[PDB]
Amino acid sequence: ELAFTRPYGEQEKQILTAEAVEFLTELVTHFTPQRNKLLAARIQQQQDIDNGTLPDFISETASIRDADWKIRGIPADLEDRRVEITGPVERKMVINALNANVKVFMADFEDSLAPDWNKVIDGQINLRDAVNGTISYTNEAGKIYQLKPNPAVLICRVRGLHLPEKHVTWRGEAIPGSLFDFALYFFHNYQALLAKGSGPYFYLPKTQSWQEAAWWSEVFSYAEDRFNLPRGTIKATLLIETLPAVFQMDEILHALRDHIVGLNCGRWDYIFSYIKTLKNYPDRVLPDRQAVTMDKPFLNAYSRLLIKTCHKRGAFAMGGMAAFIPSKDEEHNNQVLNKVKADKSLEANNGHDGTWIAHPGLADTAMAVFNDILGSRKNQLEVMREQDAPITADQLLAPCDGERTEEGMRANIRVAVQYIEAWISGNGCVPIYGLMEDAATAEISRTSIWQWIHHQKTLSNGKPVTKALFRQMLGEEMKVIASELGEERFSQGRFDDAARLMEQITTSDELIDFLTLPGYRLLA
Ligand SMILES: O=C([O-])C(=O)[O-]
Ligand SMILES: [Mg+2]
Ligand SMILES: [Mg+2]
Repeated sequence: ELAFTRPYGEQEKQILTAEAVEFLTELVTHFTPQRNKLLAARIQQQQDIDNGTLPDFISETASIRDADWKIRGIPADLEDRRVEITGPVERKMVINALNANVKVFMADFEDSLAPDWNKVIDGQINLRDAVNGTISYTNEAGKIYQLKPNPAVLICRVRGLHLPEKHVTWRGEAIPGSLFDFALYFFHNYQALLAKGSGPYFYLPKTQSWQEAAWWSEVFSYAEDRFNLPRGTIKATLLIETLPAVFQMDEILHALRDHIVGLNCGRWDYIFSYIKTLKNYPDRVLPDRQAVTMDKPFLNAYSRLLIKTCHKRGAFAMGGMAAFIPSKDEEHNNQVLNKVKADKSLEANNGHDGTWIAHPGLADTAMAVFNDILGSRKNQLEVMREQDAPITADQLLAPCDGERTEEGMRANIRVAVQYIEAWISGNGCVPIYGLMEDAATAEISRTSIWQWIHHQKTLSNGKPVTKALFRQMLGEEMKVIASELGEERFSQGRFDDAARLMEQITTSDELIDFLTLPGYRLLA
């Protein structure tokens, strides 16, 4: 049986109904052991890379890659996804996102949410109310927020396979957060979603292998069968946002063929994963974060391969997001929108079927680019990129050299520390220096600093990057943060705890896989 570590309040009584908990228990008991074996398999596969065998395509599955076959199908309401907005599962946010000038809202339990128990439960309440069409919110000023006609299509992003949900245990251990988030969104909403001609749709993050995709396929099939739904009722879009996964896109599509409708270039997790996965290769060190842009060869190759591979199988190839926040200053906002427009134009011209935004102020820009290139069509499924030569492992793994600067290092410290401080305080997405920071973008910043220390890289000013240099810069940059935020905000925050965690993970000889793992220990 499952144990719940917190007493039920009114919200738990809504979400954790006896029937919901029975269903969750079935998924946990049927699928948790296999999930743990998958996490163990990751260790061995990384060790093989660490020991000198770089990633490449899989030998034995060549027949799958060179065969003609397609995914099972795409629901009518997922035929046009030219712009999707992402946002966390907070109540007002859900309403504003569903009302935005977009096709889809991806409600997030993952990288943009700090997974406090109350926020995960409230998130399930909010999405149920949203599916049911009744969600409403009135703020302090007495302004009421409700869904407008024709709200966006809803897709739920669950926590990744590594994340525990520690407030529910089974056999003395936290259950998988992935199963918690999936089970409850599916269970509470499948009936209403299906009744209105939609379905239970998910975004699946941080996949590393086709076997992980196969596990999801088993989870989905079990869920469908439990409630006597037709096969392929549950539809997933799967982020290719780890370096191992870019070599297994066709195998992933095949393993999830009954449920999958698309892959997505999760560029920020992908860059983070490039650093983590190639941590033991001194020639694969990435430069200042702002220099790692989608026009760089390795990233352009990743996108073009994803586009060709998805379209070969009749699946969508979704783009990602640039992470620039609109400005309240008009002149400055013009510059922001011009760079967002440029980023989207690259995606649309390459053949992506749609793109992401994380702020409604970007919707008109993103929609205009996609409206222009799509014309009378709903997507770009027909774009096969036959002009492209084969894309090879050497191309996907190519170094990407650039300046490693003191300013870049200090910025990474400031970003990582401030992100950790927000996250441990319950805020998983925060604006910093005109950029939207969530777990993946902060992960790049902290992992980059570790990488420069690990390989004893020099900064462009000749300064050797060391644990000592980092520790001094950490204290110095904390003073900068205090000065920027003011005495009240800084003193009332958790910057002491954040700096401590940052120092621990940064000066460890081993690279921790995710900052969210030790970070979770600071959550109630
Ligand atoms: O998921 C994302 O947004 C990413 O990793 O880029
Ligand atoms: Mg609408
Ligand atoms: Mg991601």
